[PDB]
Amino acid sequence: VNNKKISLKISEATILITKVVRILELSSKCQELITERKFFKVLQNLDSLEK
Amino acid sequence: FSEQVATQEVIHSENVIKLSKDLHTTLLTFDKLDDRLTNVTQVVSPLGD
Repeated sequence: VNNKKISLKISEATILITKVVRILELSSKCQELITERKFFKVLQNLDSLEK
Repeated sequence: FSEQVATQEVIHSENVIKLSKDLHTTLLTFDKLDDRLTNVTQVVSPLGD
């Protein structure tokens, strides 16, 4: 239970990291989809995101 | 923290301590074991005899 404790913070930490990663990517796609009636950084930042 | 190190303290300290005490008492048990075995086969000389 000290290894369930350390294991719990371990996999909690790693899943927190990957959750932060996908949060960043979907956050960037939200930054893409937010831009309406601009059409200029659309292909720039959006095509940067899809890269 | 010292819940986990309390498992190190009680579990490691008591495990090592009563490991030596219980295993040494088990060595006294093995002394009684070879005692009764020696008296056993020594009484079992009349079997072959």
